[PDB]
Amino acid sequence: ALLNQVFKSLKRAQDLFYHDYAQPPPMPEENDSLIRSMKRK
Amino acid sequence: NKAKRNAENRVRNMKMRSQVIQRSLPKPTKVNEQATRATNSSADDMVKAEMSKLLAWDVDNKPPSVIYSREELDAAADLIKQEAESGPELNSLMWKVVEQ
Amino acid sequence: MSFVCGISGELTEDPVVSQVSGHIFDRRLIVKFIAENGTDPISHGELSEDQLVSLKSGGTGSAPRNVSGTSIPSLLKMLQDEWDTVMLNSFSLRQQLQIARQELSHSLYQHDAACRVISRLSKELTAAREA
Amino acid sequence: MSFVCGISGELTEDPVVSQVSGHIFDRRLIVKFIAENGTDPISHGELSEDQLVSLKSSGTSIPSLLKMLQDEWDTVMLNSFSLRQQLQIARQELSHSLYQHDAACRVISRLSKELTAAREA
Repeated sequence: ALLNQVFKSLKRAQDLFYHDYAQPPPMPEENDSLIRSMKRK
Repeated sequence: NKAKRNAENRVRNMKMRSQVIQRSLPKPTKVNEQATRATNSSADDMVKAEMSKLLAWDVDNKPPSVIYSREELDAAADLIKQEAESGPELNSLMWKVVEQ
Repeated sequence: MSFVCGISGELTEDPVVSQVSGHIFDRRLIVKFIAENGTDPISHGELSEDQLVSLKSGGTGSAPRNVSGTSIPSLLKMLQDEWDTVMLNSFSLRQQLQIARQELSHSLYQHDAACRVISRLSKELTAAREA
Repeated sequence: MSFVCGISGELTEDPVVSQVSGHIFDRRLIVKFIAENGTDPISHGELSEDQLVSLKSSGTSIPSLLKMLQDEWDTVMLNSFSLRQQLQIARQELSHSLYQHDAACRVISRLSKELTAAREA
């Protein structure tokens, strides 16, 4: 099953970014701007 | 000389950087010393060793003792994707297990 | 009167609507416009004296104008505008997640790259000794 | 009949289909999509507000309906947050995968050069 390979890949990626885990998930600049542009319209 | 000759060297040097830098993908704020540990006994371990040098180059600006050209790395990358097969397609089953 | 004429840009005292119109006209404007033009100032439909109807206010039962700014319609409206924004935001997030998730699934060479390294190093370990 | 909008994934009171893709949308969302992006949201072809074709078509208690709005709004925002969280995880997994690939290219480059030494010993 794919779950094992997914688990190992996700776990290593999380571990490499371990110092970033305390940071909130970002809002992309494209997404932030398209909210603002719709609000301005 | 100041413009397009440097601009070629700017993009040429940028083509030597890791694809994380070229795509501006996320890179860690610090190279985690816990993740980099390896048994030094398998092919995965020596790839992880060189991966630590790439992370230092991108995070710490601590470049490696040698950097290979894009042509060498592309020729190496070709040797990977000619070998690899049966790579998983994205499907609802994958969506289920990634959510888990 | 608080209606402003769409043609002259000044406030009415004789507002008039017709079935082919949409912007407001003055009676004392449209009748001379019919005489010279015969033509709707905005839609260019044909104008005739039976089309014009004149607006009035202050009749019995007419509700008092809500001036407080808040209202149920306007709150439901802006809540709807929030929902439209959040779904279009979520759609572009979902699109980006699908693209990123797709290519990383295709990029799962790690196990097959490792076998190539094993194959390469085991060749090297013989090539290092046949010399 | 129930019609589901391809942008929201929810029922619509005003279903509309786009000739550039054949997918069904809420009129209000797709007009706002056109008015911002100018494209079909699914096929990415050029799309405009004149190209939409219209499809054919009790209450409970006001505090109850307001509590449905509260619980439903928290669900929509939970979806929006988890998408941002999952998107960054996808970007972190991707950058790791590219790092594994580029490090593997360095190894394969390194080993393939060292394998030339056996021909000149």
